[PDB]
Amino acid sequence: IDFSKPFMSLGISIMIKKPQKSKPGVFSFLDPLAYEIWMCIVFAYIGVS
Amino acid sequence: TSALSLSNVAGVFYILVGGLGLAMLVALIEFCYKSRAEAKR
Ligand SMILES: *C(=O)CCCCCCCCCCCCCCC
Repeated sequence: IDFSKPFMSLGISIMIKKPQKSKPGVFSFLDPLAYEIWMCIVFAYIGVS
Repeated sequence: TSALSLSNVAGVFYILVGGLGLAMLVALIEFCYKSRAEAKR
């Protein structure tokens, strides 16, 4: 087929959603410290005892 | 601001083990001393 010169420009692009977040967890009180700092506060407590 | 990592505190846990190790030494040295000196009587 034939085409005119372009009337609008574009390029392929990516659309993503915006996870609203705002959804805390039940045990979200453990986030400050990483998981390994709790697996080792529990191994130090058995040790020191 | 992510969760605090083990490396960040990996040092406290050493002083703990080291202290626990020193503790057992201090105890068994007294024991050793108190042991022989008793048999020697
Ligand atoms: C009498 O004098 C005998 C004393 C024996 C002492 C043995 C060593 C004490 C405990 C050391 C524990 C080290 C734990 C960490 C290893 C990596």
